[PDB]
Amino acid sequence: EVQLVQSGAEVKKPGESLKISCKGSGYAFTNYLIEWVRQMPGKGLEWMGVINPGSGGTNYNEKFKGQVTISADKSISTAYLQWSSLKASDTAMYYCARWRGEGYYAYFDVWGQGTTVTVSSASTKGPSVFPLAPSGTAALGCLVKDYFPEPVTVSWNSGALTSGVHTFPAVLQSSGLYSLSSVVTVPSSSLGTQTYICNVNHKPSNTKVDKKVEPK
Amino acid sequence: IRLTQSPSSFSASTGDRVTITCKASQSVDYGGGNHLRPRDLISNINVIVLELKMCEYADETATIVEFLNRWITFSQSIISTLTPTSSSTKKTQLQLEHLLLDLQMILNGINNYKNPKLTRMLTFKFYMPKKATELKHLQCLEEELKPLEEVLNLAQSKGGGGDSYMNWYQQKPGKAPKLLIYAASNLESGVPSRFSGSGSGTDFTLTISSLQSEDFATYYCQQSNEDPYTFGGGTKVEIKRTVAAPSVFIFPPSDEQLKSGTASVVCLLNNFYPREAKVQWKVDNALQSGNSQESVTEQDSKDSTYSLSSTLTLSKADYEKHKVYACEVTHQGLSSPVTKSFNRGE
Repeated sequence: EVQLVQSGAEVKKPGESLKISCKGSGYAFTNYLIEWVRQMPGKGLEWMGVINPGSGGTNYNEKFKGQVTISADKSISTAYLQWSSLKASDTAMYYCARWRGEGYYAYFDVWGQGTTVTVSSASTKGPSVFPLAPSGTAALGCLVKDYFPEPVTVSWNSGALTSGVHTFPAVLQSSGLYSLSSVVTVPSSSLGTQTYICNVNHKPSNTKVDKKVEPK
Repeated sequence: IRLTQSPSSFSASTGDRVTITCKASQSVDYGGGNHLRPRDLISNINVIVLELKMCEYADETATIVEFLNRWITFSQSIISTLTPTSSSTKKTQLQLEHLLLDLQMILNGINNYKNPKLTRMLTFKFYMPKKATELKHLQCLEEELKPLEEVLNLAQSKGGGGDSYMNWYQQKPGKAPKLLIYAASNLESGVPSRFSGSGSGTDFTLTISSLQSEDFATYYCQQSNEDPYTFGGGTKVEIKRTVAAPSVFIFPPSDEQLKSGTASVVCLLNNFYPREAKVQWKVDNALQSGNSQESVTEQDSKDSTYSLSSTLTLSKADYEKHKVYACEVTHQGLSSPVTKSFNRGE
């Protein structure tokens, strides 16, 4: 029944302020210490600091001291992680965790689901969708390029075509914009019968593209 | 404290025994030998205070170290001036000594750099007396004994055997870490009995007796001995399968894209194992560098294969300067590097 619920994904620009939240339920919030842990892509986990919700007492990793503030609001069972001025180096997944410290214990038993923070100067941009035309199994696809921020959703024939689909993770180009490909392998002889359409949705820009992929 | 995990990644089969290691840069163990019993220590102080004594508290609260230190300064202050001239003035001096020794023993018990709990014990707030110059002011100490016991429960230690301040977590893609083992060897409630941990000082280990489908994930070790808490780099347990060569496909840029002044050329490596694959772009047999990006899927849930896309990006002009576009694929499953080509003019 014990849970920690974190606020949604954040997309911010360098120098912007941000406050993210961690709400406890199923236990007495005031009695257990809440800690913040960050995880960067490829890299592991780093400890950031701790709040004692009962006192407002805090401690910070010297690495983040002066860059972040941890606070809590006892009355609403919520802990916060706040930045006055975000940096590119703040792009990460952030977790809040409940600390168990009785006797010899010193561990994190309950974790929040995570909050992603993306720091970029890029502005919302919808993707350009290009076909990857097929030349006994044929491969065909769609190139979903130059969009920001993540995510984009890609389906085939309004989701009805799932078997053999691979929608690759997005790659962040040097432009600051993302790009990905979604491919599907189909019976060779279906190319002259079945219509193949990739359905691309990018909610931030309200892009809804239905790109027909024709053999060529 | 730096935590090193080995291996960083490895392939294993279901039904296999798995042992992953964690090496600490310095010992994560504390305690042992000759104790911190919050019940006994507090019960003794409470008895003495009732023998010696609305409290006027100060506006500014204090940490546990500042709180204990103030009551020691108070105890030493009375002793310095109290001249025994009767049986009652000798008994109060002796009780003042018993209180001073009990406060000093709680203080030295928690206030030292080694104590892994010190910084977290210091987040707690204690109420201070506005004035502490007479025996009556001990009522201020008595009222703050219950929060004192709650803080001492964090540094509770009974027994000569040492404790290892080291934990193991399991993390699956996109999901939060999940505690498996705490304090080197204790299995978390609900964790299958196939998981175990052992170790001491700097060397720790995590064992899975017979690997199951749900066990493929990344495992992290974590130390709790010194601030800041640190984690190991993780060990990713990958599913082993038979070698599978990729099905390679090449895609020329669309006319739509070319019309806009850019040419993205895509090479696809489909359903291969192991993950290790080298993709090289050749344009008229000349090796391309720094104009390509790769992306790889996670291991397939049923097939246990990977797929990879490689994208070569060129301007329309650079693209039209050449004829043959090739992607040369090197993989364990392939006896020789497989090339997939096209000529710019269909």
